[PDB]
Amino acid sequence: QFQKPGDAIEYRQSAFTLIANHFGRVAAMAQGKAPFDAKVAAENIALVSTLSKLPLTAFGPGTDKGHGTEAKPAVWSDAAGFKAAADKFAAAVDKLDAAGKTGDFAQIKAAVGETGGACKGCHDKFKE
Amino acid sequence: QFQKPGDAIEYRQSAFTLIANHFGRVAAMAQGKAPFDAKVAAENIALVSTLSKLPLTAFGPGTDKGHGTEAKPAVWSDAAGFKAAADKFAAAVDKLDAAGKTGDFAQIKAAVGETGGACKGCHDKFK
Ligand code: HEC
Ligand code: HEC
Repeated sequence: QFQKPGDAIEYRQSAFTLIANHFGRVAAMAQGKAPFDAKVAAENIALVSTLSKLPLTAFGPGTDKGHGTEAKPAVWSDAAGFKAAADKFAAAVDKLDAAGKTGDFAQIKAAVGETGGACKGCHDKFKE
Repeated sequence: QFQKPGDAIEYRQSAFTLIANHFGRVAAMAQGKAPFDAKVAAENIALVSTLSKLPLTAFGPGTDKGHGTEAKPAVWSDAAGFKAAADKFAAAVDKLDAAGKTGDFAQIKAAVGETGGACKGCHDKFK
């Protein structure tokens, strides 16, 4: 529930910020930049999964301008494309969740690559 | 985690924004502004509980700059005070979490009050 458009914009931005931080902690392990700790990786993946379900709920009508938004007009004019990019992300996060459950480093690394590609694919089309 | 101190600031601000939104949904039910739905209340309480564990991890040394911030210097120069305020909040959130699991309206409402008091108590001294 968002009382003004500014509230939706600040909410989605906030959720993306937290997603990026926790995802990046997992990515650092996967990329061989930090030691691997499966329990910590799982905890951060679980947070990414919970958070991933939030921002894309906050792109309602009239939330396209102001408040520092970087959402492109295509988010609303190509709503089906935006939903497809969101569904691609959700599917990738499902794989990341599965990987966190198994603890399998190779499966985590694969899911990190796939998930990262879903972030970039949506940004390329929908984010300034 | 935080590469730059600005990353900590943006992180804690972001967590607080999400906490306020989801807590506000529970509060609206406690105040009788929205019909009570124990399942939905429990979902929002669960999110508040998860999120509540995040922002207070992002007030490390040197994070009074690197991005715009409303954190008062006392966060760092009255660290015991800030910790007491954080612990009061965590205790209240613990009760909120328990209340969400019972689905008892009265227990949720009481924990909403205690939790909101903890938000305000910290802000009065530190924001
Ligand atoms: C579309 C389906 C997206 C997916 C998948 C991801 N992001 Fe994104 N992001 C998207 C938009 C339209 C915006 C702009 C939001 C606005 O209104 O301004 C963003 C923004 C971000 C940000 C910036 C937050 C800020 O500066 O306040 C970050 C850090 C970010 N996104 C990260 C991110 C990551 C790591 C993702 C995958 C794990 C990801 N996003 C997915 C659209 C979409
Ligand atoms: C101290 C122990 C705090 C408790 C408990 C709560 N908050 Fe707070 N909050 C605190 C600080 C020091 C700041 C400033 C952070 C900064 O670096 O700027 C905040 C900020 C907020 C915000 C604003 C976020 C923004 O505009 O980007 C909100 C919406 C907020 N806090 C809400 C909030 C709620 C609802 C709380 C209880 C459920 C709560 N905070 C607790 C310190 C503390």
